Amino acid sequence: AVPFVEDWDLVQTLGEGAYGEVQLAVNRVTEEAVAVKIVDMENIKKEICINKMLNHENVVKFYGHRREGNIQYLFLEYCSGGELFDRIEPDIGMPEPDAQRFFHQLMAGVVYLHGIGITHRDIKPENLLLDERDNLKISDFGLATVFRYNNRERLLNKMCGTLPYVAPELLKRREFHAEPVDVWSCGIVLTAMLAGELPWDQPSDSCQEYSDWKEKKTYLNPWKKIDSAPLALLHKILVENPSARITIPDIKKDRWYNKPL
Ligand SMILES: Cc1cc2n[nH]c(=O)n2c2ccc(-c3cccc(O)c3)cc12
Repeated sequence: AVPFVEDWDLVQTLGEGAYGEVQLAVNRVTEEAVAVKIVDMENIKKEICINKMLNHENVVKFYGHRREGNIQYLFLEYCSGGELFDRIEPDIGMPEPDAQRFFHQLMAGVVYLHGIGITHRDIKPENLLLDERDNLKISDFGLATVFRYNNRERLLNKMCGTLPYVAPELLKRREFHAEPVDVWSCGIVLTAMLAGELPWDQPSDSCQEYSDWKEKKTYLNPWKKIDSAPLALLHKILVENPSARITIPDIKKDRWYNKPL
């Protein structure tokens, strides 16, 4: 918007994606900050619709949108704590208590989304932002979709996620349940938080690092950097068969999950 840019300074780019970028906008008079996602016409049509459904403390707030020619402008909560990735020291991760707290907040967000029949489909640290009190905020619903209509689930079939975070059934099954896919990527996020590295390029047979995990070689990186209490949870999350994979209600029963640190 031309009138918007007259009163709001587009200060800097917060991030760049495939079909555009997110910018920090600051009102010159009030100094209010908002994030402006600019998309040259990710599924932007469904993104807006899904964003309109969301209302939760661990999801990036959606203020509104408008079209200006062929460009779509989405107005989002500015998360001034930045990205989760920037709390992860490469090859080291972060303190276990910090990882635990973020993971609880991630579960809170995912439980909310799943409760209203929405799957994010691209959970990774780049899409987990932080507010000014370091509260985790799930971000970017460009790949999200509805997997439950009222109380009626449907299987999904789309392989749109970032490969290191994708569940193995996406490489093996034509159709699959939404919830265990998101649970899997949450486990990859937890691994990154605790070890500062991703375990594999992809969870395929042909990927050696995935084979090593399947064969319980937890004396190798990244696993050897992870305490056995949180590793025990990862053992239940990063289960190949999505039908045998831990569900979020059972994650809430895990010893490490509930361990005071
Ligand atoms: C840093 C940041 C703050 C923010 N506040 N509100 C928002 O939508 N964002 C963001 C939205 C997106 C991204 C982004 C984008 C691409 C890659 C990547 O790694 C990060 C960062 C932010």
